Amino acid sequence: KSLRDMSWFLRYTTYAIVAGDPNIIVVNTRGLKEVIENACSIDATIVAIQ
Amino acid sequence: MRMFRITACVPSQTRIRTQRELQNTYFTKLVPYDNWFREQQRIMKMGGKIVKVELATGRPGTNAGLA
Amino acid sequence: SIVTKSIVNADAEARYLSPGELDRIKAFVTGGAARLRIAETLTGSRETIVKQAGDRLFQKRPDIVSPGGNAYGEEMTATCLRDMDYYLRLVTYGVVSGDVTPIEEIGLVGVREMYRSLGTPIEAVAQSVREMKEVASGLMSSDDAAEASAYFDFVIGKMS
Amino acid sequence: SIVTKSIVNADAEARYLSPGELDRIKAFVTGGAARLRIAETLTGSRETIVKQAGDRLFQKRPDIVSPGGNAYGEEMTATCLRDMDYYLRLVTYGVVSGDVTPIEEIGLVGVREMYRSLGTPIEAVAQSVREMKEVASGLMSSDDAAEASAYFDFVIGKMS
Amino acid sequence: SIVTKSIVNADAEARYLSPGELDRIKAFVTGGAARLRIAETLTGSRETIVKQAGDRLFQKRPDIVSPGGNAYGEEMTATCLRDMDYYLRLVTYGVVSGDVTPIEEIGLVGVREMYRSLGTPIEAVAQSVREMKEVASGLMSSDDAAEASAYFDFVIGKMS
Amino acid sequence: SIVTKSIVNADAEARYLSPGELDRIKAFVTGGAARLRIAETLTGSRETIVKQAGDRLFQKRPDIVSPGGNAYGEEMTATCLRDMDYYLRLVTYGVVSGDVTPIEEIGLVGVREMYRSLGTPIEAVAQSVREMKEVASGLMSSDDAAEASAYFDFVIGKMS
Amino acid sequence: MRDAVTTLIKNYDLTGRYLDRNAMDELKAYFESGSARIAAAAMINANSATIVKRAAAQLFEEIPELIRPSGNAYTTRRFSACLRDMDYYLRYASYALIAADNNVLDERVLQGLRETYNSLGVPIGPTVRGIQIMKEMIEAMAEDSSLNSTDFIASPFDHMTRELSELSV
Amino acid sequence: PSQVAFASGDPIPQNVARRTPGPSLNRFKEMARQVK
Amino acid sequence: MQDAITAVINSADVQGKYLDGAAMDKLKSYFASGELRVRAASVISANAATIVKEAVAKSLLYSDVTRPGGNMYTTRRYAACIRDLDYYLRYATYAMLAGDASILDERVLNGLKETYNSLGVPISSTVQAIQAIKEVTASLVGADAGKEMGVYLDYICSGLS
Amino acid sequence: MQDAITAVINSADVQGKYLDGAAMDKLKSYFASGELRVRAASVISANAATIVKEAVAKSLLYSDVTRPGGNMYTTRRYAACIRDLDYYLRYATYAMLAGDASILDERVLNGLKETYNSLGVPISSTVQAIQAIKEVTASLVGADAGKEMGVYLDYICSGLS
Amino acid sequence: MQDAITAVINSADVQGKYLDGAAMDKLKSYFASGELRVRAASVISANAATIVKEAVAKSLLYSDVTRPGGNMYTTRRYAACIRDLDYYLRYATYAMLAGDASILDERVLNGLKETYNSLGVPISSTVQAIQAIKEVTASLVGADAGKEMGVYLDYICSGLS
Amino acid sequence: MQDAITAVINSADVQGKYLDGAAMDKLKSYFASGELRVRAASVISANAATIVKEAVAKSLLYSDVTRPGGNMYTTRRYAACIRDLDYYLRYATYAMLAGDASILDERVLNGLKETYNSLGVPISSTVQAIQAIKEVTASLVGADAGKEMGVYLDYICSGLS
Ligand SMILES: *[C@@H](C)[C@H]1/C(=C/c2[nH]c(/C=C3N=C(/C=C4\NC(=O)C(CC)=C4C)C(C)=C\3CCC(=O)O)c(CCC(=O)O)c2C)NC(=O)[C@@H]1C
Ligand SMILES: *[C@@H](C)[C@H]1/C(=C/c2[nH]c(/C=C3N=C(/C=C4\NC(=O)C(CC)=C4C)C(C)=C\3CCC(=O)O)c(CCC(=O)O)c2C)NC(=O)[C@@H]1C
Ligand SMILES: *[C@H](C)[C@H]1/C(=C/c2[nH]c(/C=C3N=C(/C=C4\NC(=O)C(CC)=C4C)C(C)=C\3CCC(=O)O)c(CCC(=O)O)c2C)NC(=O)[C@@H]1C
Ligand SMILES: *[C@H](C)[C@H]1/C(=C/c2[nH]c(/C=C3N=C(/C=C4\NC(=O)C(CC)=C4C)C(C)=C\3CCC(=O)O)c(CCC(=O)O)c2C)NC(=O)[C@@H]1C
Ligand SMILES: *[C@H](C)[C@H]1/C(=C/c2[nH]c(/C=C3N=C(/C=C4\NC(=O)C(CC)=C4C)C(C)=C\3CCC(=O)O)c(CCC(=O)O)c2C)NC(=O)[C@@H]1C
Ligand SMILES: *[C@H](C)[C@H]1/C(=C/c2[nH]c(/C=C3N=C(/C=C4\NC(=O)C(CC)=C4C)C(C)=C\3CCC(=O)O)c(CCC(=O)O)c2C)NC(=O)[C@@H]1C
Ligand SMILES: *[C@H](C)[C@H]1/C(=C/c2[nH]c(/C=C3N=C(/C=C4\NC(=O)C(CC)=C4C)C(C)=C\3CCC(=O)O)c(CCC(=O)O)c2C)NC(=O)[C@@H]1C
Ligand SMILES: *[C@H](C)[C@H]1/C(=C/c2[nH]c(/C=C3N=C(/C=C4\NC(=O)C(CC)=C4C)C(C)=C\3CCC(=O)O)c(CCC(=O)O)c2C)NC(=O)[C@@H]1C
Ligand SMILES: *[C@H](C)[C@H]1/C(=C/c2[nH]c(/C=C3N=C(/C=C4\NC(=O)C(CC)=C4C)C(C)=C\3CCC(=O)O)c(CCC(=O)O)c2C)NC(=O)[C@@H]1C
Repeated sequence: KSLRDMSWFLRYTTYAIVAGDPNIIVVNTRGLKEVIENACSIDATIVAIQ
Repeated sequence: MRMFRITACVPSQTRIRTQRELQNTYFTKLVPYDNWFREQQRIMKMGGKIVKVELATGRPGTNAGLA
Repeated sequence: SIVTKSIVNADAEARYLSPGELDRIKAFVTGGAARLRIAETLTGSRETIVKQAGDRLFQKRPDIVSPGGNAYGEEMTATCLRDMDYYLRLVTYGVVSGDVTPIEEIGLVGVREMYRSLGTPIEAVAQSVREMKEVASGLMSSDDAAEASAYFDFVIGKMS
Repeated sequence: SIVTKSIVNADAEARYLSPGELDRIKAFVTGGAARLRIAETLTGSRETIVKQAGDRLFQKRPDIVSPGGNAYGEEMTATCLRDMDYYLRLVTYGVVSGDVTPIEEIGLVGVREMYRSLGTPIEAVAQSVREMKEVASGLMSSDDAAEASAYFDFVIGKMS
Repeated sequence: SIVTKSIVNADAEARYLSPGELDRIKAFVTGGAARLRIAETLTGSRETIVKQAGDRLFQKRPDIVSPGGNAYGEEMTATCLRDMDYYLRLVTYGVVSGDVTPIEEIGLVGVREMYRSLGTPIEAVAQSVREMKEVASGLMSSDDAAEASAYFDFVIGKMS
Repeated sequence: SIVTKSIVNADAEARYLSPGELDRIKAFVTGGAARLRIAETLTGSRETIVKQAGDRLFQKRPDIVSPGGNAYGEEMTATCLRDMDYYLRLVTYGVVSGDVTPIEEIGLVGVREMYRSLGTPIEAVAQSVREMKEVASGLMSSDDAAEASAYFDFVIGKMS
Repeated sequence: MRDAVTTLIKNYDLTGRYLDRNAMDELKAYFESGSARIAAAAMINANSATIVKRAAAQLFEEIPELIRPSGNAYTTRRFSACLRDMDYYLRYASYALIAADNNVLDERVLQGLRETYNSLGVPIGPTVRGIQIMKEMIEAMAEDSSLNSTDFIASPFDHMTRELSELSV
Repeated sequence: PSQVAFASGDPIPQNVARRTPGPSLNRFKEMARQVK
Repeated sequence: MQDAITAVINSADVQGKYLDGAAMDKLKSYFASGELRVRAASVISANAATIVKEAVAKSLLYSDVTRPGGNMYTTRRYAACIRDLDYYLRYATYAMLAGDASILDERVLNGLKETYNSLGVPISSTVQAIQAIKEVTASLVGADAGKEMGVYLDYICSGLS
Repeated sequence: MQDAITAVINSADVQGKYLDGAAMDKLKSYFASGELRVRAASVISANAATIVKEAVAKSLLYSDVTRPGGNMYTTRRYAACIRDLDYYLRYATYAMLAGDASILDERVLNGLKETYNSLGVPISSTVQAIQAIKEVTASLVGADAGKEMGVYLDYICSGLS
Repeated sequence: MQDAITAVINSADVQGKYLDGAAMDKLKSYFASGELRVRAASVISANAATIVKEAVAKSLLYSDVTRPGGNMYTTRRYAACIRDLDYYLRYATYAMLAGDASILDERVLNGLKETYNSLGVPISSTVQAIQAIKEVTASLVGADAGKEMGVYLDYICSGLS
Repeated sequence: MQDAITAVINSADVQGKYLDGAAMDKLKSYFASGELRVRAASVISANAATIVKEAVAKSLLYSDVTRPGGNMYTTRRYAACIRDLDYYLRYATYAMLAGDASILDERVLNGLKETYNSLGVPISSTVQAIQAIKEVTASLVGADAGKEMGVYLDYICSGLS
């Protein structure tokens, strides 16, 4: 799940680069913290995308 | 198409029909080849006795051109 | 034939032959020389087409030639090649008739439940007729290969 | 047209187009230029055929323009030539379409009831259409007129 | 179920249920505990019946797992075994219901044109359900294997 | 009902049921036995309540039953007693439901327009319901009489 | 919107009947079951977020293609919409548990549900599987807790699956 | 100029793959692996 | 149509899994009720015409409906009303045997209101006739099986509503 | 229906072989004759009604056949004979286009001699009508085309006679 | 229905005039485009079942539609969906041959939206199926024929939506 | 709605993979055509009254549609037809610059057939108006931009027909 989330983050980053609008990133990352923090480390995600 | 000249008699089993029923009791007919199987099965599950059947049109052993 | 279909259509409508189908009979009766050229080419070269098409079918789908398949053994592969000879003969009958009614009245009606009973995959039969069509089109002239391949891929479409 | 007739037949048998009907559509597509030339000549000269065939009709059947006739009168002869122009336009439509179903749909279904209500002799209208095909055959080249007279022939067969 | 089938027949004849089918519904609700015992038998043996039946199918027809086959590959064999579990579930539903309607409304009507799109051999799926029948009779008791074999044989008859 | 009002009030602001609504529904459930007793004695004495209240109504308002009145005649008198029985049945429905919305939905929307079309004095219908209230309140305990007279006075307020 | 009392009153009003002993027995049974219905609804009031979260965490493992690409629960927007749908279903199931009648489910859940789900491509089978997962969780939690009557819990979810589900046989 | 023709030009075909069995058939994939 | 058994099989089939324990409990409940359902169906199937006779005598006879000007006046309309009450009794017996009202939803209530409105059939009078059928059937068979019949008879009434 | 082309195909199929040169020569003969067949069919369709009317007018009109006491007296019998002659002309045109008389043997010569013997239709008068039709078509469509039309015409005349 | 030729003829007949120059130009355009349409129809008639096969494998297999509870779970539902795809492909071939989408209005799109709405059929899933049909057809049939088939299948999708 | 970029990203998202080999080609073709498509939009938006003027003058004026008894007789109907042609030109510009006809599907073709069949607007005359639009735009903007507008204008024409 973590590996496909990382590859999916990079995939949607490239898709937003192509689209020219970060709206896809905003929609698909705005509410993600509460669902992802139950079984995955939120600081590890921050350092990962960093 | 090749046709069947058939002759059969079908009796009534359920009702005593008070109208004239000889023409649809005993009849000689011309049925098509593709409909002959279902026509024979229809009258033969109905319960009639077929007395005669021939090929009115066409020839036996026709590989092509029977239509 | 095309003339047979025109006659039975005019008889079913209870009328004389229409101008369009009369012109079709005239153009077919002029182009019959080219149609018989396609016919004599196919009859002269019939054996190499079915041999190459059977070999290409066998390498494409080896489950037929595999044990447990529909044609296991040399006599059953020869029976499959004989069926391909029958289909090529029906294609020649179609291109000399100018219409697909000989292929209907010999080798198209009931063929699905025929190969259902035999256990033969009719999609693999369609693949065999595709191989026959492409080897024949590679062999003979392209302007005539289009006319032959129209009847070939009608046979393919009815197989599939 | 012939395309619509072939599509209707293929839908009636719930199948795709047979290669014979594909060949008939292909040949109609290739040979439509001659039909366009025929229709162009007819619409260019469309008053001349009606003029000469109306003259020949009033010669051969003067009972039509005799008193007590259907087309007795100036306005009645005008409506006569109007019907001739209608049938000429329908013949141009049929020549363009390559099949006679537009002629049948516009001016050959119910024509008997229409002219029976109008009191018009249907065999005399057939004579007028035959004289139109005579004038058109005189006006056109031999093969083009021989091809274009068959739509007139279907009109003659339906009306007489 | 048997109740729905009896009500459908009585409604088709426009009558009430006769004491015969009333006695069969009586016998059915008495034997409900038994037919549920075959139901939990097949539910517990879900991952085993189709395991041995798929093994016997693959050793009997190696063209299925051969290259070019319908079920070549790990993914296609997994889909095949999913179809095995689907049909075993349908046979479980049938022996639960006491009538073949829950079998035939889900997995038997249109199955031929369902599998001709996928190229799946109908006789091979029939042989698969045969091996399901023998494995179920192998690890299930005799007379209840005869009752389950009735519905298995209905699957065989409607499929092949 | 009270359950319906609480669920509707929760659902309008899109949340689950509040503790206040749970306490209200609990009070409704605990008072259900007393409400069922009130409805039971009303439907047990439904004939004598209508009889005595109709007698008191026709003594207090002879104009509605004198000739020229709306209810003059035995058929119209029986229809008036039927209307009184209808409203007593709706009162029992409201007593069961714990609120006034069945009486409102069945017999108190458009009642003024209906009785204006009928020509009936709506104040005399309200007097009839008031006599039903007095007769029914004389047939129960004091708290039960007050609880039923709440729904009765709702009908009084809707009629006048 | 109708509860059990309202639908019994409507059924008797249609025939124009006073409430007889059978109607009194039905209302009596509803009134003694009402305490258990209140207890079950107050139970699922507390745990509702955990119920919908574990329902998603079971449904997306029974059918894992919902969270793979080309599944309808792929993105987190679709994930939050699906969890909001499950919260809707649990809220109206609480309403039907209180009302003891499924007319609230019919009127406010099911009358356009196939229309919306076919319009937006939303599957119905995984949805009713999530309904039954929620039903099994509430039944297990009621069996674990001190609930004397647990038979009525399965009724609104089974009604929702029967109404929404495509007719197989 | 003639690079206006995006839609009116020759279309670029996409590479669209056939759908495969998914993770709901992991049990049957393991079953087929032990079948081999 | 769906009975309880086909409803359980449908609910499991659209999930794609086998019957779990709750399905077994529902089936055993239906098999427990099946004895009473078969006995009640046998009694109704025997005394089918007597129930319709008693209900027509109770609710429809000697009224304005069967008087001239009413819709049960003409004897073809009387025989049609008898046939309709036999329809309701037979399909209510079917729904009792199935334990579900899907048969009534599919063949009985399918446009019955539109049919009766186009014919001019009195909805209130036929609802009272079905009520008389319910009372006569509950008197004939018993409290529990009469209540079971009355559930589907009231379902037919509420479909007519 | 059997034509020249389908006759070639069937004569190949009875032994199962392909098309040889012997079957090729008659097919080339049919392809050579087909243009004349289409031209003759176009002329016959152009004058289909007038041939029948003119042959009827100069063959049997004002005679004992159409006189009272004759078979063709009544307007119904007259219209039946006109329909029969139009059918003979159209089906002989079909045979001329197809290149074989199997269409005549399969559609016209199927139980017609016994029908005419039962109905008392004059065989000699139908022979004279067929000969009048044949000579009018031979005068109209040409010498060789008229003779090839008359081959099928006197074949069906001998079949009906 | 009508093709491009009959559309021009019907427009000129409604106007009441002969074929002018622009009508001749449109006819010449259709006669220019006819050969590609004929060979495209031959290709699609060759690959009729296979286009449907790879399209449904491209879009709908191993998805929620074919999973239990979806609208393509049972075999009769799968057969009906394959039947619908065959209907759409055949009528799109007919519209491609005619050069007009009138047959899609007359035969297909006249009541199919209400039919699918009554049936519960997911029109989004059918739209994705017809997009897969577009892709597989344009893969096999070429470029301009792919454009024509895509236009008519997008017309079918627009009628569905 | 969606455009070519959204279609590419949606297809790659359904696949779950990146923009590997042909999505990049479609995007670079779109961005290569984009500046000239914007220039064509500038020309059309600047001259937009002239295109509908020459289109109505070329195709629909001096006809049965504009004379009494026609669907463009009254001034309200004429101004509505002018506004409809402006709608067609503007939404064709929208689809031409988006690179996808989804805007035409969701805001034009969703209800155009039903509003024209309810109103009585001649479909063939509307098609001729849009054809006059597409040749006027091809003359006024260029051959390549004329074809890039004309594919969407012919999509609207196919939606009409
Ligand atoms: C003198 C009046 C001015 C003049 C007129 C002029 N008009 C046109 C063209 C048209 N005008 C109309 C108007 C109507 N048709 C109706 O049915 C009604 C309501 C009753 C109106 C108002 C129409 C339809 C046309 C088009 C012709 C057609 O029938 O299709 C023109 C021609 C312009 C052109 O470019 O063709 C002219 C010249 N012009 C003036 O300058 C005078 C002030
Ligand atoms: C020339 C184009 C033809 C013509 C047209 C005509 N149109 C109308 C009126 C309407 N057109 C529409 C259509 C749309 N509205 C939208 O918002 C959109 C998408 C952006 C479209 C496509 C509608 C809704 C109407 C009715 C109300 C309105 O004016 O918008 C009319 C008038 C009908 C009447 O009798 O009033 C006409 C005449 N008619 C022709 O003959 C030309 C072929
Ligand atoms: C009674 C005088 C003798 C006799 C009777 C008998 N009849 C039948 C059955 C049939 N009778 C007919 C006759 C006719 N149908 C018509 O339409 C007409 C003209 C109006 C006539 C004369 C027919 C067709 C039947 C077949 C059945 C039917 O009803 O259509 C039977 C046989 C009944 C059966 O098949 O089981 C018998 C025995 N036999 C005698 O011994 C009496 C002296
Ligand atoms: C295994 C015994 C044989 C085999 C099977 C096989 N099947 C498929 C694909 C499908 N089969 C079905 C059939 C059903 N789905 C149902 O829900 C039911 C009833 C409960 C049935 C009968 C379906 C729908 C598919 C499509 C896959 C999907 O579910 O979306 C395949 C795969 C073919 C492919 O192209 O992927 C295979 C291999 N093949 C054999 O040779 C064995 C004899
Ligand atoms: C922990 C370091 C990593 C991690 C693991 C993880 N992921 C999930 C499940 C989900 N991940 C997502 C994420 C996304 N939604 C989007 O729209 C996008 C692109 C912008 C992403 C990346 C979602 C929605 C889920 C839930 C769906 C599912 O169940 O798979 C889990 C499971 C959570 C749980 O079991 O409660 C875990 C443990 N996620 C990270 O970002 C780190 C890389
Ligand atoms: C007298 C010759 C016999 C007889 C009669 C009898 N009839 C009834 C009851 C009813 N009969 C009818 C019939 C009709 N209604 C119509 O409109 C017409 C045609 C114009 C007919 C023939 C009806 C409707 C009834 C029901 C009465 C009602 O209006 O509700 C009875 C009463 C049976 C009962 O149980 O009440 C009787 C006694 N009985 C005989 O023995 C004579 C042979
Ligand atoms: C006079 C009112 C109209 C008219 C007459 C006309 N008649 C004929 C010739 C024939 N008419 C018939 C029809 C009949 N057969 C019958 O049995 C009966 C009575 C029941 C009739 C009316 C027949 C058979 C002939 C042919 C005569 C024969 O015996 O062969 C003609 C000659 C046609 C020709 O081409 O020579 C004519 C002119 N014509 C009119 O204009 C008057 C309105
Ligand atoms: C005309 C040359 C001479 C002649 C003809 C005549 N024919 C009939 C009536 C019928 N003839 C047939 C036979 C056919 N059926 C077919 O399908 C075909 C073409 C393949 C034929 C030829 C039929 C069915 C009839 C109708 C039978 C009936 O009477 O209902 C008649 C009428 C006989 C009568 O009794 O009415 C006549 C007179 N006889 C002559 O004298 C003309 C010279
Ligand atoms: C396949 C793309 C998707 C889909 C299809 C589906 N359709 C049905 C059932 C029917 N579809 C029709 C439609 C038509 N009527 C026509 O006249 C024509 C041709 C012009 C069509 C295409 C009809 C009438 C039916 C009803 C047939 C019937 O009564 O069985 C089903 C079956 C649903 C069922 O049987 O309950 C299905 C599954 N649905 C999908 O999910 C696929 C994505």
